[PDB]
Amino acid sequence: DFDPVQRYKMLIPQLKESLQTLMKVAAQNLIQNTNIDNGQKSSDAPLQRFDKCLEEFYALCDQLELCLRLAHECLSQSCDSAKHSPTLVPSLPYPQYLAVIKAQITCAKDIHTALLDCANKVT
Amino acid sequence: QPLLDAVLANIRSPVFNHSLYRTFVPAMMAIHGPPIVSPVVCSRKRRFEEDERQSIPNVLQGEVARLDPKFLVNLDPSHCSNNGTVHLICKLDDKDLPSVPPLELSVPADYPAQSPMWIDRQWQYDANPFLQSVHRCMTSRLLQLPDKHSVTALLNTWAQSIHQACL
Amino acid sequence: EVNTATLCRIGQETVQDIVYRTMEIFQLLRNMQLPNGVTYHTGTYQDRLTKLQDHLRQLSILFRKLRLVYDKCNENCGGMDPIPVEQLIPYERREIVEVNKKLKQKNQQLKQIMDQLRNLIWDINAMLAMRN
Amino acid sequence: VTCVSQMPVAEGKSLQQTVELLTKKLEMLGAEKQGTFCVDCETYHGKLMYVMHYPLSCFALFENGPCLIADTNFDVLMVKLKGFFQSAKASKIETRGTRYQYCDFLVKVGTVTMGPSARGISVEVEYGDCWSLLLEFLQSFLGSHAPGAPTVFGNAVYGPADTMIQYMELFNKI
Amino acid sequence: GVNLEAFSQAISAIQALRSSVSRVFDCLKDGMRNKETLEGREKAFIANFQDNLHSVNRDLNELERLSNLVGKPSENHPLHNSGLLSLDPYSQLLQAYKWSNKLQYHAGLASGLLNQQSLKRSANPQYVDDVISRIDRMFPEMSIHLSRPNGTSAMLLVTLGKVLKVIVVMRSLFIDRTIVKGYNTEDGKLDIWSKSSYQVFQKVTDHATTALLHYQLPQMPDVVVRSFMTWLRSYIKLFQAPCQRCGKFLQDGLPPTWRDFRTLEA
Repeated sequence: DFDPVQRYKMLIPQLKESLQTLMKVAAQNLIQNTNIDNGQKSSDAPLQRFDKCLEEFYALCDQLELCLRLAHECLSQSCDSAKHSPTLVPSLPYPQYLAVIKAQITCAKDIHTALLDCANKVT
Repeated sequence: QPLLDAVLANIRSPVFNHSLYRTFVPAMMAIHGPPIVSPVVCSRKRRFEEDERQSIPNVLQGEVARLDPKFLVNLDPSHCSNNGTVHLICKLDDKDLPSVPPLELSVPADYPAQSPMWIDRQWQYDANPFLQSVHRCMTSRLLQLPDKHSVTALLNTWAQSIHQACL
Repeated sequence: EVNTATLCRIGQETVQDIVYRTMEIFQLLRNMQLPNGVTYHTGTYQDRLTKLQDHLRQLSILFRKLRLVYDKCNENCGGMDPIPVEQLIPYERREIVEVNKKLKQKNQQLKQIMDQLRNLIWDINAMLAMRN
Repeated sequence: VTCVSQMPVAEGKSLQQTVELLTKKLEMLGAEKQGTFCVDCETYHGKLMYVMHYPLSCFALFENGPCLIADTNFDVLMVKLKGFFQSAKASKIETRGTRYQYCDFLVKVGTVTMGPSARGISVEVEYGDCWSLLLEFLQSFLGSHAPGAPTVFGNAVYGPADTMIQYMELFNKI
Repeated sequence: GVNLEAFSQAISAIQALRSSVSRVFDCLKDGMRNKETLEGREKAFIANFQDNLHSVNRDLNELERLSNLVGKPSENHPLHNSGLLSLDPYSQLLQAYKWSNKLQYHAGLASGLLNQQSLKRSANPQYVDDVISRIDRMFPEMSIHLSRPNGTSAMLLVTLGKVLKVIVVMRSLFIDRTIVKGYNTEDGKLDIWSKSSYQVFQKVTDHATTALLHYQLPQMPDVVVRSFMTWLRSYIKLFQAPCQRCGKFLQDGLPPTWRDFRTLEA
């Protein structure tokens, strides 16, 4: 069971080192390409794919972005729950909390319908 | 940290800046697929025809447009068309007492000078004693004006000296 | 019973009231928290709901009257329709003036009466200054 | 309330000359005449014989000294316990000077008590920490002096007598 | 919970890192368009590395790190997912939360920019006052109290940190006639009118009267008294004087514009 902060902390150094490695291999591919094209063939060695490098870099970047976004969403959820409901859970009777949530939803829907009828009357 | 790409770009002396194309664009177009990142047509003529060709440098035009309507500037014999660009023949048509029109010939818009030149003054000022006092006051004021300017400073100082030296 | 200038003034006051009611409905919407927050379960909730309901009904009536007065001002273009004095801004009535003079005289009399009243009020305030 | 006070021991010209120079600098600052609350500094001791006065004087025996009674009550207690105390025989000195209230800030110049002493500059705060205006005035008033730093800024609420005892502790300095 | 802002900043930072990587690799995919004197545009490449140095800005997130590590399994949220599987219509609660937050911020910005009023004029309760006073007394280090010794008007006193207590007589609203007194107070048997000061606290009272005449609103006395209480509480320090030195005059206190500075500066 890994945590968002833990996964972020373990992914950041992997991301940095992957960036370093991909930049090194890109520079190697570039100098090899120039030596074979501009000058004479001197780098008699096979280079790397060079596609997997930045591909996995972008993959880890997307992973980090989405997990940090999930953590932000969780914090926002907690904040909005604490603002729209008191901190009470098994203390508060669960059916009463469900009824209160249903009434809150109905009240919000009523306010929205009132504003919509208002806008329509403005039309 | 990755100075390797820096030293490689330093190495990129030869004129064939097309190997980097085959080196980079395959994967770029593979993982990123905007083949048309700007399909909007771009075809405009940069310079067809744009010139005034019908008046003086418009700098002095925009300057003189700001001055008070009590100053009436006209056109003298044609000797300040483009380079000199200014023949400040002005009349102080207002409620105050009138006087002799100033000359105030400034220089090209670079402004390494000012307007006051006072050619027709030799007989216009020494004849009338009061106008002579006006000229004395105007000279004393202009000499105390650090780097006066084309129209605003000169005409303002001239008007204030003309309507201060009444006494 | 033309009341045309008064009608235009009423229309101006009505659009000003529309703007003020917009400000008011925004100020009353900003303080509409969660229903089951602490104690305002339905009481103040439904109270402000009915309040904004009356607000919107009044605003709709105001828009109706604004449309009506605009149509009346448009149809009022009878005789001297162009009237170019707008861009040309400058740079019996005896009975009305006499009624105005009598009204101002009665107003001056009532002003002296109010002066005596406020003098007595300041005196009473002075007495209270002496109180314990 | 209880503001800082120090004594820059100047030399070169004279003691009275330095006092006159400080007074002239204060007057140039705008020191208004506010009398002369000459605060003495007498010693008999670990009690004391503090006679500094601020329209009331008291001696701080210890724990900064209660000395909450009027000067007459303290003098009566002293004369009653004549010898019953352990503090008659030491040198009884008396410092003097003038007190000027510039603007909501009183400055007093404690002169030489027995003759060998400095001129302590004492200021008085309004409410009291609160060293911003204090330092801004001290730097504009004198030079490399007026360190102060009494038993203040510890929070027992703006104790003046403890500061006065600290100032009188300068007896052994000369 | 400001850590949400920190996480959003981190998201923006990593997205900027990705964008900078894309931009520098795209710039490397092009050469000198038209230099004709020197290919100095390669220096922009180095400048692009500066944007890659902005990756170290994401390292700044390690300072903002450790934002949330607790229990509280999603804060009383799971009702149908972790509860009744048939209860699928849950997300309506989150929808309402977002709707309410959006409405709140919208109306807040609207009221903030609606200061440009357009109403020319208006032409064609002691229990409530005590309740408003008690509600305003709810801020820390702002112990206030009232007694109403004389008259139906309100007699309110405030004591924040020092002996600089202030009295303000009210008429159920728009409390005028302010009197501040530093270190004595309620002489005789009730509030007094000595108004003695040190030529500076009297200036403070003048400032308070100026604010009262300035912060007077046509209606809604709640916002009026709230602004009044905030304006008075802003005096809790009296230790800094920008725009000048700390000794411009007898004392440097005038925060009328939500910031204290040197006095005699209008």
